Amino acid sequence: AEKEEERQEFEAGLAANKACLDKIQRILSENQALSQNVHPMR
Amino acid sequence: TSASQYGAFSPRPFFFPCKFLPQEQAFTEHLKTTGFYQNNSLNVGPDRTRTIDSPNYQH
Amino acid sequence: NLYLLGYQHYFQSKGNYSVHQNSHERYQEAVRKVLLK
Amino acid sequence: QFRERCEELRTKLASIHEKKVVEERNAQIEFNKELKRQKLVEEHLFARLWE
Amino acid sequence: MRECISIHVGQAGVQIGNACWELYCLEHGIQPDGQMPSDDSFNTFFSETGAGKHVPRAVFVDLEPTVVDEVRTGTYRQLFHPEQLITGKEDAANNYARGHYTIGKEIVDLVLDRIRKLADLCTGLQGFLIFHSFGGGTGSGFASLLMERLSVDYGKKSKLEFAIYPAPQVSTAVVEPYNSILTTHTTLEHSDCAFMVDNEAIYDICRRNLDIERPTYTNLNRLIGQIVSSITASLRFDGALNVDLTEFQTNLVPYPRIHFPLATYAPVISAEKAYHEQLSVAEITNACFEPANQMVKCDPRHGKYMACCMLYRGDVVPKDVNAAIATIKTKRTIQFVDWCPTGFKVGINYQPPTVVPGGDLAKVQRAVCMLSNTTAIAEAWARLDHKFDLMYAKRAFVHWYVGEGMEEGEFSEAREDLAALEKDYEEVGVDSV
Amino acid sequence: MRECISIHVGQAGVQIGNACWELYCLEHGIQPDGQMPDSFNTFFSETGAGKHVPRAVFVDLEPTVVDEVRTGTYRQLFHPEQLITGKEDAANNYARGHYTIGKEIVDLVLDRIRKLADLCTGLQGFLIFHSFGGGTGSGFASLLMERLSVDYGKKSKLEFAIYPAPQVSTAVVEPYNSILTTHTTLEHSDCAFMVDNEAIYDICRRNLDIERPTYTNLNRLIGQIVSSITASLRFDGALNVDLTEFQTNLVPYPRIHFPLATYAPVISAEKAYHEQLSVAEITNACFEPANQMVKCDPRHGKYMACCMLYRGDVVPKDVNAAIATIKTKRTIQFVDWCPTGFKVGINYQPPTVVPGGDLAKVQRAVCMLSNTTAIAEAWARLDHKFDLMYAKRAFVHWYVGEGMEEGEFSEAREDLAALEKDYEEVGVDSV
Amino acid sequence: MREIVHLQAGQCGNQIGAKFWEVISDEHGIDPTGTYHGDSDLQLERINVYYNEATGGKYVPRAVLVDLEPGTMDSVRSGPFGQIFRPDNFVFGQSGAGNNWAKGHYTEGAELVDSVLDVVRKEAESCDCLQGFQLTHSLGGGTGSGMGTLLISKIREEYPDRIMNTFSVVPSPKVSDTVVEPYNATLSVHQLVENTDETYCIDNEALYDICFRTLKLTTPTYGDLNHLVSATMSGVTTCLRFPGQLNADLRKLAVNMVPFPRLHFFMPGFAPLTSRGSQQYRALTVPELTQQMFDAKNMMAACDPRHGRYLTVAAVFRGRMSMKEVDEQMLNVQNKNSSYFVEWIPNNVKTAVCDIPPRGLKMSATFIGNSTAIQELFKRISEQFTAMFRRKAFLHWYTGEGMDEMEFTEAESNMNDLVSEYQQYQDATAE
Ligand SMILES: Nc1nc2c(ncn2[C@@H]2O[C@H](COP(=O)(O)OP(=O)(O)OP(=O)(O)O)[C@@H](O)[C@H]2O)c(=O)[nH]1
Ligand SMILES: Nc1nc2c(ncn2[C@@H]2O[C@H](COP(=O)(O)OP(=O)(O)OP(=O)(O)O)[C@@H](O)[C@H]2O)c(=O)[nH]1
Ligand SMILES: Nc1nc2c(ncn2[C@@H]2O[C@H](COP(=O)(O)OP(=O)(O)O)[C@@H](O)[C@H]2O)c(=O)[nH]1
Ligand SMILES: [Mg+2]
Ligand SMILES: [Mg+2]
Repeated sequence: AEKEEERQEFEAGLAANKACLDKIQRILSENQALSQNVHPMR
Repeated sequence: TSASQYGAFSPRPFFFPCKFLPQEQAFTEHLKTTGFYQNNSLNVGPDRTRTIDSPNYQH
Repeated sequence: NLYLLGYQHYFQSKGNYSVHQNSHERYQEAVRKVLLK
Repeated sequence: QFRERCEELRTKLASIHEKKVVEERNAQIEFNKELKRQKLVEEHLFARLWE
Repeated sequence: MRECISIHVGQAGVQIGNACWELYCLEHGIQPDGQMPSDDSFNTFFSETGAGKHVPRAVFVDLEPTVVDEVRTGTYRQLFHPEQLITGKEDAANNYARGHYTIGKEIVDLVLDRIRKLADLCTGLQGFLIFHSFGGGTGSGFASLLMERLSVDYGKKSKLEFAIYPAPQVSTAVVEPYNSILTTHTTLEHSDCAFMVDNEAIYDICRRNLDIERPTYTNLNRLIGQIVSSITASLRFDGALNVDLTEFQTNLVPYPRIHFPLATYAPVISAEKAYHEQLSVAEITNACFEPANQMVKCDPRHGKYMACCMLYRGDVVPKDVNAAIATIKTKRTIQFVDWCPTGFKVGINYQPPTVVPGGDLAKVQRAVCMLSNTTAIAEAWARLDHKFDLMYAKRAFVHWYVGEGMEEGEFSEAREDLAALEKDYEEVGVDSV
Repeated sequence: MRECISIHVGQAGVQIGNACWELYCLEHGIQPDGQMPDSFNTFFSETGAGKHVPRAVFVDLEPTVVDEVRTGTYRQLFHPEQLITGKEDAANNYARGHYTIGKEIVDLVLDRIRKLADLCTGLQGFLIFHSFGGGTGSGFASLLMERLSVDYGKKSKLEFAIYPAPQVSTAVVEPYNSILTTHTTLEHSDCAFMVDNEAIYDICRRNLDIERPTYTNLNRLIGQIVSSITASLRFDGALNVDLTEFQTNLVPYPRIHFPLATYAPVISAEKAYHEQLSVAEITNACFEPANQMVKCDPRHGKYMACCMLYRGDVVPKDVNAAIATIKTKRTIQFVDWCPTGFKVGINYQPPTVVPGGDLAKVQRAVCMLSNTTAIAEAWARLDHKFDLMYAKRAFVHWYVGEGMEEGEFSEAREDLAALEKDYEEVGVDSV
Repeated sequence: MREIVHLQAGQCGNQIGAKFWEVISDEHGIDPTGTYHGDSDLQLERINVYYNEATGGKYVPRAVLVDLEPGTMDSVRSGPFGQIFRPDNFVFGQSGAGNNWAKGHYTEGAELVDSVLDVVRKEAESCDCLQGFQLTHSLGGGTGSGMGTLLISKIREEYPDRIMNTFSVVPSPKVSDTVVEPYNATLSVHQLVENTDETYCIDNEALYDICFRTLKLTTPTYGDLNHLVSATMSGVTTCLRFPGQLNADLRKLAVNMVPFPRLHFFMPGFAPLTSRGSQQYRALTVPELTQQMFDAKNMMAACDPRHGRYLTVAAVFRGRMSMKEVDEQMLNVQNKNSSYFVEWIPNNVKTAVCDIPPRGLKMSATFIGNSTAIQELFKRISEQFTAMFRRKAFLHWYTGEGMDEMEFTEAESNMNDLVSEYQQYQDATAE
C-alpha cells in the first residue's frame, strides 16, 4: 500500500507538470505589452 | 525661421515608446497628506508572568 | 523560475472548521475545551 | 503572481518587442526620406530665382 | 513629491530649454496647448490645474528680447506662462562686467520673486537646474549673480549646472576667455555639480556616428535634452535601482572643490547604421568609454578616473550590468585612483527613451549615460589659462570692463584661483604608491 | 564558440572577399538582403532585427575598389563601417604604405577590429589576405600585423598571400615590395599560403577548359580553398580539425610556416561525366606537380609535414587505403625524422556550387596542405632578380624619399638568404 | 504565545520581505485579500506567530515597513500581496539618504525613529509572549545600513531579553554598485557586534553565482534572488510554526550557535536546488540533501569555508525523514573531514526536524554554520575602507553631518579587534 501511494503521488506530479506546460502554451499565445498603461497619446 | 522648426511636428503615434509604465502615487500620497500612526494613549497592558498566566495553585 | 515543479499542496492532496468558524481564538478555546468532532 | 513567476514569457515579450521596434524604425526611415525630398526642392526653386 | 525647477539663462539657455521641453511634452503626453488627450509622473516638471492644464516650472531669462519673443510666438506660445519668460530691453554683449554689475541688478528682484513663487508652488523641491554658457555676457554675469543670491536664498538645495564651455579651437567670440575666467569662481564656490560641454566635441560626434553632415544648433540641443532626460528618468519613472539626484551627487564628488564630472551618451547612431548592429549592454558600455565619444575635448587616458556614475535605461538586466562592469575593471588602460577600487554608482530605469520627430537619434531599446569624474579635464583649464595669460599680458579689451566699473585686480584673482584649482587636480592625480 | 574574422587587405583582398563572402552566403543560405528565409555563427553575427552581419574588415587605400562593393548586389549585406577606404594609395610603394600613408589609417582599422572581436565570445584566429606586389597589400599589411601581434599574443593569424609569379608580372618594382614584406610574414605570422597567379592560369586552362579566364575565375577557386579549411568548424564531421590542430601538426620549427595548398578534384562538368571519382583518384592528383598551386616541383624537395582535408561522402576505410598506396611510391620522398606524416580530417557536408562558376557539383572533395622544402627554389629566383636590380640602385630614390633607411634593403636581402639556408638544413637528412 | 514582529528596512528590506510574506501566506493558505480558504487545521494552529487577528476572518501582517524614500512603498502596496499589509504600519519619510549612512543614522533618521518606535511598541504589547523581533536590511544603502542600525540599538535597551535576528545584506567586492559603500559597511558592523543576537550574511554575488550554475536561469531578476532568502528564513522558523519529531526554535539554535558573544555571523544555505535538466535524473533522499548542502558552491555567503574551520554547524531539516539516516550523516561528515572542524568542540552539529514539508516540495534542509571563513569578508572590506580613509576621500559628506573623525577610527579598530580574536580561535590547541 505504501509503494502504491508513492507511485500515485508521482503520477500526480506528472499531471501537474503537464498542466503547467499547457498554461505556459496559452500565455505564450497571449500577446500584450500594455503594463496597465498605453502612452497617453496612443 | 529655424527656431520655428523646433515645434513643427504633428503628433503621430510612432514617435512614442512601446510601453508606458509611470510612477503612480495613489496611496502613499494620501498617507503623507494625513498624519502617521502614533499613540498618545494612557498606559494599557495586562500584567503577565509569561510562562504561565493565572494558575490555580493551592494546598 | 525556482519552483515550477508541480505545486502539490500537501494537506490539500491528503467539521472542526464548522465548530470554530475558521477563527484562531475559537480553535484555541475549542482544543482547550475538547469539542472537536 | 503567475505572470511574475515565468521567465520564458519575458523572453517572448522581448522578442516581439524588438520585432515591432523594427517596423517603427521603418516608419522613421520614410520620414527621413520625405525630409530629404523637401530640402532638395528648396534648392531647386532657389536656383530658379537665381536664373 | 520630488520636483525640480529650470532656470534657463541666456540664448543657449532658452534654446536648450526649448529642446528639453519639447522632449518632455512629447514624453509625458502633453499637447502643445497643454492638455492631456487621455500616474502623476509629470509632477517633477509640470503642475496640474483644476481645468486639467499642465503648467511649467521653468523660468526663461534673457537680456535680449528677441530670443524670447520667438518663443512667445512659436507653437508653444500658450504652453508657457508669459511671466516665466522674463526679458530685458538691453543686453551685456559678451561683457561679464555689464551682466554682473550694471544690467542684471535691474531685474534681479523680478527673477528672484518669480523663482520664489515657483518654489512656493513646489512642496518638497529637489533641485534647481541651471543652463547657461561661459562665453555670453548675460549667461556669464547674470547667471553668476543669480547663483550668488540664490545660494543665500536656499543654502541647502541642490543647484545642478549645465554650461557651454568655450571650445579649444573654434570660438564664436573673441572676448570670451575673460568671461570664462571670471565666471569660474561662481561654479567653484556656489555650485553643487557642473557639466561643462564644448560644442566641438558634439560636432565631431554628430558628423562621425550620426553621419549627419551640415549640423546646426538643433542637433546639439536634442542630444543635450537626451542627457537631461536620462538624468531625470530615474526620478520620473520607476526602476529596480532608482537613483535620485542626491545619490549620484554623493557618489561622484571626493572633495568639495571637485564637482566637474564629464558626460557621455550611447548609443548615438543613425537608423540605417542601427539596422545592421546588435545593441547590447556590453557594446553600449564599451562605446561609452571611447575617448572619441566624449563630450569634452580631453582624453581621460591622460588622467585617471576617480568616480563613475552609471544610468542605464530601457530593457536592461543586472547580470549584464555586472558582467560589463567586471570587464571594464579588468581593462588596463582604464585606470583608477589608488584610493578607489570601488568607483561605480549604478541606476537602472524601465522606460526606453522616446524619439522626437525630425530629429536624429533612432530609438534603441536600451541606452547608457555615464557621468565620469576624471582628472583629465584640467588640461582644458590649462589651455584657457594660456590663452587668457597671453590676452591679459597686453591689457586688451580691459578698458571696456573698467569703464563699466569693476576693479582690475579681480582678473588676477580669478587667474590665481583657477591655477590653484588646477594644482588641486594635480594633487588628486598624485598616487601614494 | 568557433569564430573567424577576415582581415582582407588590398585590391586582391576586396576581390577575394567578394568571391569568398558570396560563397559563405550561398553555403549557409544567406539572402542578398541578409535574412535567413548555428552553422552560420562562425562567420555571421546576429542582430536585433534578425539580420546576419559578416565579421569582415575590408581595407583599401583607394576608394574606387570598395565603391563597387558599396553599390554592388550585396550593399545591404555589409555594414557601412566595416568597409574602410582612403583618398590616396601607396601606388606600388612599400614605403608609402609603411611610413606615410600606412600610419594614416592604421589606427581607425584597429577600432573596427576590436568591435568585431568584442562581439565574438571565443576567437579562434584571424584570416588575413593581401598581396606582395601592390603597395597597399604589402606596406599597410605589414604595420597591421606588427600592432596585431603585440595586441593579440595568442590568437591565430593565418596568411593567404599573393606571391609574385616567376615569369609574368603586372608591375616592375614588385621585387622590392616582395622582399621587404618578408619580415612581417616571419616574426608576425603563424602560417602562409603563397599563391602565384600563373599557377592558377595553367590549372584552369588544362583542367577546366576555360581557355580565356579572368580573376573572378581565379578568385572562386581561392574561395574553395578557404571554405574547405573552415568547413570542419562550420559543420559536423567524423574527424573535425580546427585551426590549432593543423597549425601544430604542420610546423616542425617556428621559422618554417610556408606549406603549399592543393585543391582536388578541379574538373569541368562535361569531363566529370566520363570520370568516376573516388577517394583514391582525387588524392593522387593532390600530389601531381602539374596540379601544384605554386610554381615548384616537390619531386625536387622532400615533404616533412602533410595535412589532409577530406570532405563529402568519404569513408575512413578508403582514406587509410589511399594513404598506404601513397607511402608505397619512391617518387614521393619524406624526411628522415618524420616516419608518420599525415593528418586526416573528415567532414560530412559536400562543397556547394555557384551558378555561373567553373567547378561541377561533386559529392566528394579533398584539400591538401603539404609542407615541402621544394618551395626553397621559389625565393631563390626572387633573390636573383632583386640582386640583379639593387646593384644599380634603380627606383631607390622613391623609397628613400618616403623616409625608409637604405640599410633595410640589405638587411631584408640577408634575412631571406638565411631563410633559404635553413630550408637546406631541413632538406639535409642526417643520421 | 510565540510571536514575531517583522521589521523591514530599505528597498532591499521591503522587496525581501514582500516575497517572504508572499511565501508564508501561501504556507498558511492566505489569499491576497487576507482570509483563510485552506483545509489544513495545522495551518491555523500556529498562525498567530506571524499574523494578528482581524474581524471578518481576516489576518493581518505583524510587519513594520520602513524606508526613507516614497517611491519604494507603492511598489509594495501594488504587488502580488500589496493589500494584505495595513497603511498605518507603513512608515516612511520625505527625504532619502543618498546612500549616506550618516544621514539616515544622525540627521534624517532622528525625525522618524520616534514613529517606528511607536508602532513596534504596539505590535509588541499586542502579543502576549513575544518571542523576539526580526529585521531584513542591507549594509549597502542609507536607511537599512543607517536607520536600521539606529532602530536596533534603541529596542535593545527597550527589550533586552528578546531575541533579535538580522538578515543583513553584505556588499560584494566583485560586484558593487556604490562608491561610498565601504564607509557605511564599516560603520554598521560595529553596531551589529554590540547589539544583535543573530545575524546571517547574505551576499548578492553568491546568489548570482548559484542561479547561473546550479539553476541555469537565463535572465535572473531580483525576484528570484528574493525567493532564495525567503525560503531560507522560512526554514529557520519552520519548526516554530509546525510540530516535528525533534522540535526547535530560534533560541534553541541561538544558545547552540554562540560559543562567545562576539561571534553571531553565519552562512545560510539551502539544500534542494536543482535545474530543470536535473529533475528527471534524481532520487530524493537524506544523503542527496547533505551532498548538495555541504558543497561550498551551494552557500549563499561570499567566502569558501575550506580556508577556515567549522565552529558550529546547524541543520534544520523539513519533511518526513528517518532519523537514523539523519544522524548517521551528521556523524559521517565529522569523521571523514578531519581538518575543517574545530577540535575543542566535539559533536559540532545541531540538528532539528520539522514534520511538515516545505511548500511545493517533498524534502528539504536548511543550514546555519559558523566557520572561520567569515573573517575573509571583513579583512577584504578593511582592504577597501582603509584605502578610502587614508586620503580622507568622500569624507566631507559624512563630516558635514555633524560627526567627528574618531568614530571612523574606532569602527575599524573594533572591526580589526573582531577578526584578530577570530583568527585566534582558528589556531587554538584543544588539549
Ligand atoms: N550649444 C549651444 N550653444 C549656444 C546656443 N546658443 C548660444 N550658444 C552659446 O552662447 C555663447 C554666447 O552667448 P549667447 O547665448 O549667444 O548670449 P548670452 O549668453 O545671453 O550673452 P550675451 O551675448 O552677452 O547676451 C556662444 O559661445 C555659444 O556657444 C545653442 O543653441 N547651443
Ligand atoms: N589573384 C589575384 N591577384 C590580385 C587580385 N587583385 C589584385 N591582385 C594582385 O595585386 C597586385 C597589385 O596590387 P593590388 O591588389 O592591385 O593593389 P594594392 O594591393 O591595394 O596595392 P596598391 O596598388 O599600391 O594600392 C597585382 O600584381 C595583382 O596580381 C585578385 O583579385 N586576384
Ligand atoms: N538581492 C537583492 N538585493 C537588492 C534588492 N533590492 C535592492 N538590493 C540591494 O540593495 C542595495 C541598495 O540598497 P538601498 O535601497 O540604497 O538601501 P536603503 O538605503 O536602506 O533603502 C543595492 O546594492 C542592491 O544590491 C533585491 O531585491 N534583491
Ligand atoms: Mg547673447
Ligand atoms: Mg592597389
